[PDB]
Parts: sequence; structure tokens; C-alpha cells
Amino acid sequence: DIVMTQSPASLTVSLGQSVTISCRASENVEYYGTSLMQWYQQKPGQPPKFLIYGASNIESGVPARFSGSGSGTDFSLNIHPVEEDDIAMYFCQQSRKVPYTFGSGTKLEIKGSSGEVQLQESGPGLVKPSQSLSLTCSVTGYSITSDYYWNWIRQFPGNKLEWMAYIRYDGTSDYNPSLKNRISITRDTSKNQFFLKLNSVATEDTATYYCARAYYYDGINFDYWGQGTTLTVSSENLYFQ
Amino acid sequence: LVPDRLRLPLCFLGVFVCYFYYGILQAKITRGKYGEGAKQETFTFALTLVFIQCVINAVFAKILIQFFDTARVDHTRSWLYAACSISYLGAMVSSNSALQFVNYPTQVLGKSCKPIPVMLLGVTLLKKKYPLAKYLCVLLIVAGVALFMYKPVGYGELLLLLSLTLDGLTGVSQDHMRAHYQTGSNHMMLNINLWSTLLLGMGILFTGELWEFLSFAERYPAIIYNILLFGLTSALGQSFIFMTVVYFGPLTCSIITTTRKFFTILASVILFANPISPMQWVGTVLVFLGLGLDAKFGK
Ligand SMILES: Nc1ncnc2c1ncn2[C@@H]1O[C@H](COP(=O)(O)OP(=O)(O)NP(=O)(O)O)[C@@H](O)[C@H]1O
Repeated sequence: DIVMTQSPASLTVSLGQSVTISCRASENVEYYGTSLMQWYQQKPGQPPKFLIYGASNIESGVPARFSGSGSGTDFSLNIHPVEEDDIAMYFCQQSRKVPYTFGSGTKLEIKGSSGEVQLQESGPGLVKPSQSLSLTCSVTGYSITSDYYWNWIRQFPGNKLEWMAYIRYDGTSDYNPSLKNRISITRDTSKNQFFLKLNSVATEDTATYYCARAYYYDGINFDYWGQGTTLTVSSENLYFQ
Repeated sequence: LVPDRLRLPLCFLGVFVCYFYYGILQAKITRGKYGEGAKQETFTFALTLVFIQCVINAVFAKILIQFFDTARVDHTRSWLYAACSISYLGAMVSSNSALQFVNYPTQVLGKSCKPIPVMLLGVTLLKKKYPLAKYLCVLLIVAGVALFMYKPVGYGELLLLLSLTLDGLTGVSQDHMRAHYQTGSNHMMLNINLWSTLLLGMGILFTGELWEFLSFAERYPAIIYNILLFGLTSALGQSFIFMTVVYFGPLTCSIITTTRKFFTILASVILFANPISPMQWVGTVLVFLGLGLDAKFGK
């Protein structure tokens, strides 16, 4: 699978300066002259926010400050008039191959320091190893039978994102080939929910799970995100801590 | 899995080989003799032939998808396929219906000018950009092909212009689909052919084609045989047609499909040493020069 590398682990910049974050792919991510690249922004304790698709197209509603550039296996995201608002971790994602991958994430810090779709996830917070787990994402204000992809993603400690799987409104589902044997995604249109079931969860599975809504245009774009649900896999019952 | 360098040659060879037999069998079927004398009952159900060809191509595309290139979601919106299908069908209908109204540019300009509109439309709708060298190469290729094919109030000629415009719109739709939704060649072919099959089936439910062609075929079962082979000759021939357009674009597909006839005629003449007219030397030279400049020094 394509491996995304973000050269600057953490950038220290002053207000008003121009910042360039570099992301590189192990293989060419161009598909007939279009770069299948996306850039997202994640503030602390918040779901990632969709910024750019196609490596150059700014998402509607994003300020004009952000801009994307590059081609082939090298891309960059530029914010010339940076302010305090654009302080977050920036992730680069490739939609060239089915196992969509996110970059390690670049942290940007300052010196001296019914009208929409709502997603809500539920599930147990603590699970013993080797048990079976089932998370539920409930959609309100919209129907999961309309033209939108419904994806499950998980962020490990250290902010390393990983796209588990998704189910299209047609019922067609795609899985991460690594996890295809362990997880299963289902839906229930009557309650307007969709569930992700994991079998034999190990200690490695500890992460924060988001359920997101995405639309495919020059690559898959996780435009809307849920609030994320924490999952902790441990061999001891967390009490008085 | 094919080398990139040997990609375009493969598509050109495939289309050139397939469509020659396609045309031969289309002539053999449409002309026909069937009954004797007044019993001839000449074949007049062209729409039924197009419908059968479309369904055969759809079946072949489904076979290809199921057996090869599996595990790949379409990602393309259905309405785009519907739009492409309607544009294709309208262009084909208008082209077939302009025969009995134009004499001098009777397929001399109706075809051999296929690329220009597409290219122009791509410049206007999708705001694409090409170097002036590409413009000159396309114009030279068009002029050479048109001058090579020449054979020893303008009210009804609007139909040919409408056909060319619809072809350009179809090319624009295909380019948009391949650029944004990363649609595969087989998926595009299957969906477009399914939509065209639906449209044509709705069209021929009128007694003129279906309930007449059925009885006529019952009268002369032999035609079925040829029909079947013709369908196959389209499928392969269509496959490459829907592959190159994905790999190199509708403009390249149009150039290939419009210069295929000239290349075939030139090769046949060379093999048979037929005395091509001195004037046509100009057309072939222009086409060759345009292709050469397109490949290099202005590509
Ligand atoms: N963009 C395209 N999409 C779908 N099919 C295409 C496309 N371009 C070409 N084709 C096919 O390839 C053919 C190229 O033209 P041609 O082989 O001359 O057919 P035609 O319209 O019947 N002209 P002719 O055979 O001389 O009467 C079309 O008729 C289609 O069958």
C-alpha cells in the first residue's frame, strides 16, 4: 500500500508567516492527469476537518489562505497569511488505492505558547482482549440510503489515522485489506444507523473511532465527521483512576 | 497489465483489426439478399441492429468485469452515464438520418471532422488547454483525411452539424467522467451500453422495428448467425474504443477512429499496389505530417 510521509514533524512559526507542509507518497498518485490527494485539519480533541481535495481544489467554505500544489509523488500545502485559527495537525491522504492512508500528521504551533448531517457513535469504552466488539453510528438529519459514502476511521494514540472500511448507500462495502478478515460493516436503514463489528480485539486496537460521511470527487473526501468514541482494550478493569 | 510505451500501439492495432471485419459484416448483413426477386424483403431494421449490438456489448462488458478487473467500485454517478448515452444515441441517429439530405459533404465532412468539435468542446466546457501545435496537428489530420476520402440553400444539412455537436458533448462527458470519478473503461462501456440499450428498446417497441424484425428473422434464420458474429466483432472493437478513451482521452480516441479508415485504405492499396489518385497523395502526406508533429515537436 502507498505510504505517506510528512517531512516536518512539527513546525514552529510566527503569526503572519508563510508555512509549507510537505507530503510524499511511495508511488505516483496521479490517475489520468489528476492528483488524488486530500488535506485535512484536526484541532486538538476534535475530528479532522476537510480542507482540500485533488491537491489544488479548496473545499467550499475554507478560507482562501489555504492552497495546495505539487504533482507526482510530492505535494505541499501552503498557508501564506497564517493566524491563530490555523493551529492544528494537518494530514495528507491519498485516494489512489483502496487502502486509503493518511500521513503521520504535521503539528503547527506558535512560538511563546436539521439543516445538516449529524453523526453520533456509541459503544463500550472498555473491552477485554479477544472479545467481540460492535460500534454503532447513528445518523440524524439525513438518510443513509442517499448518495453518500459512510466510512469508519480510527485514530491511534500519536494521531496516526487509519481508514477501516465504508458502506455505500447502494449497500456496496469496501474494507481495508489488512483488516478485511477481522472487521465487518453492516447497516440498518430502518433506524438510520450503521454498525462496525470487530472480532478478537487485541491491545493494539486501542484508538478513537470516528464515523464519517464522504463524497467521491477527485478522490474520497471525508467531508463530515462524527465526534469520535474512545475504545480501550486492557486486561484489567479500570477502577479508581 | 501492458507496458506504457506499447500501450497506444496496442489500442490502434486492436481497433484497426476489429473494425475492418465489423464493417465487412455490417455490409454483408445490411445489404442482404434473402428472398428472390420481389421476395427480397431487403433489411431495413437498422435500429434493431444497433439495439442488438448494444445488448451484446453490455453482456461482453459484464463478462469482462466479472472475470477480470474485479474488486473495484464504480464511483461514477448514474446520471453521467445516462447523459453520455443520450448524447451518443442522438449523434448516431442524426448521422444516420443525414444521408438523404447532403451530397458533397456526405460523410466527407460529417466524418473526418469528428475531432475538431470534441477538441473545441473540451476547450469551452471543461476549460482544457492544448498547445497551438496540437491545434495545428488536429487541423492537418482532419484536412488530410477529408481530402483523401473525397470521391468523384443548405436547409437539411443542420442535422450533420447537430450530430457533430452531440459527438463533441459525448466526448466532453467522457473526459469529465474519466478525469473526476476515475471511471474504468469496462464500467463506462457497460453502463453506457446499458443506458443505450434501454433507450433503443423503448424506441423500437413501435411496430416498425421489433414486431417486424422478429418475423423477418423467423423467415430467414441464417441472418442470425451473421448477426451474432457481427455483435462479437463490435464487442472487441468497442472494448479498445472504450479503453483508449480512458487511457489517452476522447480526443485521441477520435483521432484514432477517424484516421483508421485512411490507414486501412492506404495499407490495402500498398498491398495490392492499387494506383491511388495523384491528388490523394497530398491528403496522405498531410495526415502523416500532422501525426508526426503531434507525436513530437509540439506534442
Ligand atoms: N466515444 C465513443 N464512445 C462510444 N463508441 C464510440 C466512441 N467513438 C467511437 N465509437 C464507436 O466507434 C465507431 C467509430 O465510427 P465508425 O466506425 O465510422 O461508425 P459509424 O458511425 O457507423 N461510421 P460508418 O461505419 O462509416 O458508417 C462509432 O460508430 C462507435 O460504434
